Formats: sequence, C-alpha cells, structure tokens
Amino acid sequence: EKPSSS
Amino acid sequence: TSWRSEATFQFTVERFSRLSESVLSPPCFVRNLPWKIMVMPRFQKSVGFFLQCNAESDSTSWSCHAQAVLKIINYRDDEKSFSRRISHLFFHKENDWGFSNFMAWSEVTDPEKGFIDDDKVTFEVFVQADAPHGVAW
Repeated sequence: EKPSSS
Repeated sequence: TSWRSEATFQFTVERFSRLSESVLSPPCFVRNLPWKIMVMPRFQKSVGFFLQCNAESDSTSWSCHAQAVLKIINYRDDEKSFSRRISHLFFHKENDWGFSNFMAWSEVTDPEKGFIDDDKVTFEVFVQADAPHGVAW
C-alpha cells in the first residue's frame, strides 16, 4: 500500500 | 508536556461496522501541535487510516516533519496488531497522511480475528515529530 493524504 | 517530541495515543471507534463518515479523535499534543487520528471507510471494502496535524489552524506558514507508526490494535494478541509506518512533511496543504487502504474492511470487522469487540476498533499512533517551522517563531 502506498501512503497518501485522505 | 505538550512540547514533547513524541507520544503514543489511541482512539476507539464505536459502532464501527456502521461507520459511514470520516471520524476524528481528540487531539494529542506533540511539539505543541495537535495530532489526530482520522478513520474512514474507503473503496466497507477497506479501512482508511490517517494521521492529521494542526488541521484547524488558519496558518499557512507552518510545517512539521514526522515519522509515525499507525496501528490497529488486536485486543486478543498484541503481536497480531497490524501496523504500517509513515514519514511525512506535514503542512497546511498536506495536513494528514496515511493509507486509504490500511487494511481490508472484511478482516478488521471479522469477529474471529480479534481486532473488533462490541463493534469497537482501537487505532493507535506512535508519532515522532521534529521541531516545527513557522509556528513558534
């Protein structure tokens, strides 16, 4: 899973 | 004190299986800034789990770099708790960071897995933040 903002 | 450079806090989401809107935890102060846990359903399907920083402030000059461990507690066996780490430069345009697909909704809500009890799921964040910029000049 790649992180990101909501 | 609130000027601490790190801390660990939790937020228990109730009526979890019925979650339909994004939810925010009360703030935990680190480097005197309010940090919050953000949880939301994404696509039932998956659990969105993000760390938010100083989102209510009107300032556009602040920034704070931090690393953190986002974990969903397994109440039956801690070793079974699921976590992921992040590293992010938080600022007004990117005030939260995490995973929209932190973990499968079906898994977290599975009564046999040990993450949910009485339709409650506990989220935990271990945040380690550097001194911020553009805040306390």
